[PDB]
Amino acid sequence: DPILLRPVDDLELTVRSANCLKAEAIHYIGDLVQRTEVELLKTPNLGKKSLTEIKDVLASRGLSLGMRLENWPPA
DNA sequence: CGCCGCGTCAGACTCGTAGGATTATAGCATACGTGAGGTGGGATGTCAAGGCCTTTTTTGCCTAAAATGTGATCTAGATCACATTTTA
Repeated sequence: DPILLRPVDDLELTVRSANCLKAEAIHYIGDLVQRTEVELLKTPNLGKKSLTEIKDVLASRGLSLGMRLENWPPA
């Protein structure tokens, strides 16, 4: 999709969550959605609420978590 | 009074078309200011690490306390080929 290929700062993320993302080598939103929730919760600084509001904003702009890709990355 | 001469003053309306100018003019010296150039220097703006507080993420922990396991003893369901037997 045209929205697979965006950096996450178009979502206007937060500093703690941003540190969580850059800390975990998660580059593309296609790389985001291929990651699973429990693969996030165990990670540093990602407990209750990061998952809450990131779930909110992805509920806003029409996508969800944990989805599955194929032919990734086209780069 | 009544010419005559001279002078003043208007001459329809909307569109289109082209580019366009020219002569010759003394010369050098003095001395002064202003434009374009340097130039250190306050001062502002940036970028990378640290101390105040609350919130957040782990994470102790606290005791109610319901749940998860132990296994031998049963139980009330469940079958199948033969013998009719009923109903549309």
